[PDB]
Amino acid sequence: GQEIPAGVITAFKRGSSQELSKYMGDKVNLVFQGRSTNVDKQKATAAMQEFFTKNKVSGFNVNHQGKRDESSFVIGTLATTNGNFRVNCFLKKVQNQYLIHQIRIDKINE
Repeated sequence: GQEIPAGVITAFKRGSSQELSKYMGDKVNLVFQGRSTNVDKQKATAAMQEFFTKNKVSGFNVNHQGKRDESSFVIGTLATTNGNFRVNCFLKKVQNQYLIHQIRIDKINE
């Protein structure tokens, strides 16, 4: 739906940085193992492309989705060749669409 576009979920299922880029805000706070780097859309897309190449994705399960006013989130588990990662995406309404402004990715147990 509007708050969590199906395409965001499909992008993660496919390990597609190019699909994901469609839903990114002008700046995205990427958090890998707790280190935050707030970068522009192009650099965020490149960082996700590297992440998806290093850790080849076989699937993505959505665990939770939600909304609070003009903010939304989706939390899921990404299965990869190097194990599972929890993905936490935070979106906010910009004009008439919800765009990703933070992606936190943490390596988790199987």
